[PDB]
Amino acid sequence: MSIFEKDLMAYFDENLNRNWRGREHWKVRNKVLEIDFFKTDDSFEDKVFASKGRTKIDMPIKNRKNDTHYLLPDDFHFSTDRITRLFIKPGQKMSLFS
Amino acid sequence: IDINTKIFNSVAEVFQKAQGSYAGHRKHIAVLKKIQSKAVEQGYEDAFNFWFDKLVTKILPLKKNEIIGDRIVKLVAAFIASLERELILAKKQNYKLTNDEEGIFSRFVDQFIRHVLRGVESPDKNVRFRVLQLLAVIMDNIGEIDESLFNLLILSLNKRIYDREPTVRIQAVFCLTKFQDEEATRTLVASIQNDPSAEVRRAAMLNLINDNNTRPYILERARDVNIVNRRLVYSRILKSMGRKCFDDIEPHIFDQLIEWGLEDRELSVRNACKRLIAHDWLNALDGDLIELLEKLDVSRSSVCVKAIEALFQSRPDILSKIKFPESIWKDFTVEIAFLFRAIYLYCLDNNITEMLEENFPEASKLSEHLNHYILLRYHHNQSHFDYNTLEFIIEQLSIAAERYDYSDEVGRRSMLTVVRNMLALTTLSEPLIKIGIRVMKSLSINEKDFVTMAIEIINDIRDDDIEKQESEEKEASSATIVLCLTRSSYMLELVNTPLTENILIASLMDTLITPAVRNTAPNIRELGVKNLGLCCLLDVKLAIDNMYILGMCVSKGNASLKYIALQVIVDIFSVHGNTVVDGEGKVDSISLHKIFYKVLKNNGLPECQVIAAEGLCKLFLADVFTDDDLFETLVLSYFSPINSSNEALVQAFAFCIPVYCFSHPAHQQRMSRTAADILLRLCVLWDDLQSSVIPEVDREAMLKPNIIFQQLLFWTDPRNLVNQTGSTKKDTVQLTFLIDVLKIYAQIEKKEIKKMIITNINAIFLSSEQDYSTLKELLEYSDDIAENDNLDNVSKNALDKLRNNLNSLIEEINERS
DNA sequence: GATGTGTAGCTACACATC
DNA sequence: GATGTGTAGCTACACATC
Repeated sequence: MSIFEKDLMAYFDENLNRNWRGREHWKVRNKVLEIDFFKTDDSFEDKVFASKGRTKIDMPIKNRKNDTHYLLPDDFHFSTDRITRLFIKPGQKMSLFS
Repeated sequence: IDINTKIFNSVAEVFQKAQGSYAGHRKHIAVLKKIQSKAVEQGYEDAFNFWFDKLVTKILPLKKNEIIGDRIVKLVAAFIASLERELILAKKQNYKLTNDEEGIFSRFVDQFIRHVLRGVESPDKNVRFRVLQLLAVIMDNIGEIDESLFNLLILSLNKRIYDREPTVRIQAVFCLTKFQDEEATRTLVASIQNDPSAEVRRAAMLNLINDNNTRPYILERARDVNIVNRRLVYSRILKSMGRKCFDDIEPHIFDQLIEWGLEDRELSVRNACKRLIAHDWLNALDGDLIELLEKLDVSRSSVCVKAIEALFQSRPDILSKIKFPESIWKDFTVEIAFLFRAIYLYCLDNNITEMLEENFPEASKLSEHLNHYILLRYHHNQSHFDYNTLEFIIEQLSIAAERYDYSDEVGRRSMLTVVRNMLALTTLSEPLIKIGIRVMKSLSINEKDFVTMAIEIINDIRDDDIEKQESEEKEASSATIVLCLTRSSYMLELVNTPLTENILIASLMDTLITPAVRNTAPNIRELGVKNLGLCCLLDVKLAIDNMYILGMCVSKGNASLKYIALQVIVDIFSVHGNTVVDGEGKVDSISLHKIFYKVLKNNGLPECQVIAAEGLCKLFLADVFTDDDLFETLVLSYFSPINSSNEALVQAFAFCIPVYCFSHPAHQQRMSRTAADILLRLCVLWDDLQSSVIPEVDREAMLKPNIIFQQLLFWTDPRNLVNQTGSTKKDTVQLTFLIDVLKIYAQIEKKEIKKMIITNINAIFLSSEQDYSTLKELLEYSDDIAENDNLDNVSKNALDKLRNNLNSLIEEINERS
């Protein structure tokens, strides 16, 4: 049975390698030339040091902490191999896709 | 002209030509120190500082990567460092300078920092970015500073670490990485874990102090969700530690690290870890392959097989240098014994002919070395460490012996005696029992033979105890029951012929298998079922008569027992299919399906869910199971919020469901039919989850119905079929699904959920080859809701878009023939 | 040998703009 | 959120120079 089952098995492993996470990750996923340092426009200087005003320039406290620590979940390496093998008799394997 | 005006002209001249290129920066530094020195003699010190500042301010509003800004930044950084260099090497040996040099430097840097800080909280991203940038590149060269200026720096930075822009958040750490000697570390440890920008973590990772206290958080990034951030700990951090890994890292973490990199999903991370082992660590230990193995705890590590192979491929030259003279076999250690395993199996797989001839002893001679360690372990009396050391060696040699060339008749018969006397030992640990049977299997060249020999080892071990029980009760002790079944399992794992051919098992079964199934001990019960499951795969009638009892064990059995029982049932169906259910004297499948549900539904035991999940997928793939209601019950357990906590279950379905649909049209069709009702049940779950108010609420523990919908469009899309007959371009599998979704649209209540669907309906695939009548039906349902309901402007647009695509499609059809 | 040099390409990842 | 485009960090080969 192995002949063509082999390739189709090899097809899904390489295609779905990054979708292992499941869940939302199911999606394949996926100028100025010069300055004149002599001119004076110092009123431009006051523009730089302007106060924030209504601009936020900060991160919402929601985004400042995350419980996952942006780590990667434990990987069980669910590949075509782990599927073909039986449960109590790993050596022998069943011929799904037939 | 005025002195003050002359200074400006001089300094402005510098920046004008420094922004053009990096050419004459060396000169400019010398000029600036000159202009400064001229100003301080004329008393106009504060005039030079003023113009310098005002000229730097001109570049702050420039974006990042604006080539001009960088040039000036590097210039300003070089000028401060230049002024400090003159100060350091002067303080070294040259006596203090009469010209108040340190004071001028101290006063200039303090004044400059306070200037650039005036725009630390500017509304502009670029301004804030370039304020930190200047401080980063000049931070090391500041030297001494006033306390108040020190407090103002940590404050402005501790608030910028949580800035809105990542770009500015990066530069915020660089300024902190300097205040690190042991509050600064505290912050970076927090940013390397919670900052949502991979590049901010990376910055906090590479630039962290790497102290004994901070070392765990750094290595933690080995599993960072970012590909780069993982490749770096191998290519950058572990290299920087060189040999300090083996001395200043606890092995349990050490082993975990090497296990991840090798088994990572990205080719770029494996190599980066492989190259660390073969190239860096081998050169760090002067090419001593043994010492390298001494570091990688060979006895306990489970990756030595993976690490060594990558090395053998990375250095095929050292391969020929291995040494195995008869003189050794005296100092054989776990490292050398394992080396023997690693090398021999590698040569066979890759077919290195030259070595196999003389680099390895004959079968007859290897048996002499193997047995030698058996007698030294079991036959005659840091004791436990020694006992383990021998077992490991016995194991390694045994593994190599399993794949030998046994055309040599003397070696085989020699080996055969070694294993038979070993397997006959009662105190042989399970790791050696397993390989022992594996070896004795490779010696028979006759299944019946292999069985006859094995069965003999079992019955002898049985009778030995029974005959010893003859004092003054015709059954072996409990312990003996474990040993016989442990050997019976592996022996049966290798038989591939019915029971009618081998009568000794039917005796063995009535002897110890079935009495174990009825035993009062968990472990023995679990073993009895395992052996029973191995025998069922051979004789079908033995399985049919055992379907009921097996299903019962699952229902009323504890976690462990129910664990092993459910697996057997899956394999029985795998080989025989439906020949063991639904028939005279055969159990009805409806009862078993109910037993699959209760486990799949069961959430108190997660691991058992995984098997029910994995097992059922396999059976649907094999086309033995065909129950829409059951298959529908599967996908629900994927999206359900109750199973989100079972990490293993999610990855199991995430891989089996996509392949199942794309495999065979009938499989995808089964999704299409039952892909609408599932969406409804899930919408209700999300609605009840979001609305319900409970302390234990994880409303984010479920994909929103819009995402879930896109998912069901993905699997039902006929373009994703692998066969692609060419006649599948007209497959109406996806349309019929959407029609079924539209027919359910009337049953959802929340407007938000309704929109979540309508915004994603256009992901479908329409073709003129598809069945005409089916498109007309899809148009009328879309036409039915297009007007008869109230729509959000967004929902109408998408819906209208769909309709006109239909109408534009019917235009492509009828006008034909 | 190792050490640079230049050139080419690659991919996951940012930010830009609407 | 969906885009198009830019960017970071490699990764490889041909090479010199000592």
